[PDB]
Amino acid sequence: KMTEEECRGYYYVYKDGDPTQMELRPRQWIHNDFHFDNVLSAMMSLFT
Amino acid sequence: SRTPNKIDLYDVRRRPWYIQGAASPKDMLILVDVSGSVSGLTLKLIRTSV
Amino acid sequence: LPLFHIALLVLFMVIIYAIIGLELFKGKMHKTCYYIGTDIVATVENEK
Amino acid sequence: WKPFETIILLTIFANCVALAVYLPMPEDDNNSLNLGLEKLEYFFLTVF
Amino acid sequence: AKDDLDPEKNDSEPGSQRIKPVFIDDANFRRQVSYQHAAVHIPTDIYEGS
Amino acid sequence: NLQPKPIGVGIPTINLRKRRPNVQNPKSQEPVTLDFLDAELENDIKVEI
Amino acid sequence: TAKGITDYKKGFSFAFEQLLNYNVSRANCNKIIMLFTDGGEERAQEIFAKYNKDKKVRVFTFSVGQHNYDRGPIQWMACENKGYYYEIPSIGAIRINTQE
Ligand SMILES: COC(=O)C1=C(C)NC(C)=C([N+](=O)[O-])[C@H]1c1ccccc1C(F)(F)F
Repeated sequence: KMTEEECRGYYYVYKDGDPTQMELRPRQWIHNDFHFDNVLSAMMSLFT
Repeated sequence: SRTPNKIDLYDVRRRPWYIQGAASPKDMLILVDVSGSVSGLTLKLIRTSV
Repeated sequence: LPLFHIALLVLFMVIIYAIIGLELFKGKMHKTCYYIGTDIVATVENEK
Repeated sequence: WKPFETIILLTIFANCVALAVYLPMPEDDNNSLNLGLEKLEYFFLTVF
Repeated sequence: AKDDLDPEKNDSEPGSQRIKPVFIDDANFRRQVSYQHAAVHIPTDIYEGS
Repeated sequence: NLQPKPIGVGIPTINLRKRRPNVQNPKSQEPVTLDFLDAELENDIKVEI
Repeated sequence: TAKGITDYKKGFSFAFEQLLNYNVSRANCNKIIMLFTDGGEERAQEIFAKYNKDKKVRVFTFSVGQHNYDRGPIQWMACENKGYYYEIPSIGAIRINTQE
């Protein structure tokens, strides 16, 4: 899912890479903890 | 979906009744690429698609 | 040529600690938690 | 005198570009440029 | 279909509004059924409200 | 002779050492295609019929 | 088990021959061939000219997994034959592209 509008509902994860063993989880539009979104966050990313 | 712990993975398109009236019968023929580059995560995926 | 007495000190220090570890921790990390009846190692999603 | 050193300096630069364009492929598989670059190996091997 | 019918839930997703139906029990169906409307099955990985 | 249980193929082999205790694999979707020469004892005078 | 050089010319010769048996019992309706592969450097233009000059057969090409191999030739094959193209990177992507 490439945009926030599609990133709704539920998808399947597959444990141990096995397509017989999967669980249901909600999908969520997530932001990286270190980003370059304003200048001040960008200095925090670059300090890391 | 989540009120028990078994979860349905039922799709209408997948259903046989849906399929016979979707389209006409067919002689298919699956080719599988088995060259060396495929070995890895990709080879694993093909066996599950076919 | 200046940094050889250091490199022989580093070497014998890795030999000292390797042997001590061998005596102290030899064969100790061979039990993990599994799923009952199975050969499947149990972890939390971000746990190694 | 002069240009013999500058023709093998560009001959070796071409052997170093030839190494860097090779694409390593799994399980004894190839593409066409890896075939032509192993026939280009016989040129650098006869100049040197 | 496949949603909790408990009245006190009230999820109320945007775009949609559910129905609590009344569900008589039946023969020729060996399950409780409502003759006033049709149910809707959405598959699970498909979001409804799209 | 036709029955509700699905028509089965092969000898069933499931590995207990690799099935998680709570993930719920697919159950079944196959059609129940029993044949007339498999619902009854086969003859040659029934393959004609 | 995966091993060896990729050859789309012997792969589509073997496919067409299979498609032309006419001795066996057959559906004889939609004739289609679908190939699962990751990347192709050769479009195999020659095999399609004769085996299916009038496009009786339909070709569907599937590119699978996360990889860097070129997908232009495969897409071209699909376009040429009145088939379709489908990527599959993931296990959750298998279920809606192998029914589509
Ligand atoms: C202001 O610079 C900074 O944000 C620093 C960055 C982003 N990285 C780190 C690790 C620093 N630090 O606190 O050591 C300073 C830095 C770094 C290189 C040289 C000098 C300094 C200095 F800050 F100590 F001058």
